[PDB]
Amino acid sequence: RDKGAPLNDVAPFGCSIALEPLRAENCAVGSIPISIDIPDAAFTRISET
Amino acid sequence: YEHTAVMPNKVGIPYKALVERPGYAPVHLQIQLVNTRIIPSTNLEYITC
Amino acid sequence: PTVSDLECKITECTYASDFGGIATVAYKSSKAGNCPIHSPSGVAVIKENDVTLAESGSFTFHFSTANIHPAFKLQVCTSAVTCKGDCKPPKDHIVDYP
Repeated sequence: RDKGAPLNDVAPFGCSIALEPLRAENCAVGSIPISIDIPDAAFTRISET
Repeated sequence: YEHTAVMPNKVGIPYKALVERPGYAPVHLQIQLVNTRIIPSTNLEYITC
Repeated sequence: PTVSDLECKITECTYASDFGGIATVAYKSSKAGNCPIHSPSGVAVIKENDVTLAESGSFTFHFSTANIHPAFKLQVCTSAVTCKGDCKPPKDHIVDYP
């Protein structure tokens, strides 16, 4: 009510926050580059599609 | 085959990614970067209130 | 049969020294009956020693060639045909000699 910067409304990305050690929940970027090594068995076969 | 997928780390979006392959059939994923997690080591220095 | 107007084609798989290669085959012939099969010369072990043939039917067979992607010929008791497939093999290959 004599607030500085309310980071759950002004932390870049799209973040809103709870009580946190230093975490910014709910950010709308912060991109996690995921790379998967998928075994060929887990697929659907190309002749069964 | 080995399905890379980077998307914005955005909590509430099911981005429904695709393994492009011709050995086997392309198979759907959802690489949904749900909830921004950050969480480093911390130290409580002082409560204010 | 004279296995004429035949086709062996794409159906893909995962390829293994044993009998991992597969290829569906539109076996088409001018007679119907039994058919011993193997690639024109020794380059493959065919799981199915002999394959039945209808005239314009299709029967997938099993084989192993050596080729990871099996574009290996199959000499179907008069008439060779490429029994194509694009097959990515296992990641590991420590078990005894091919």
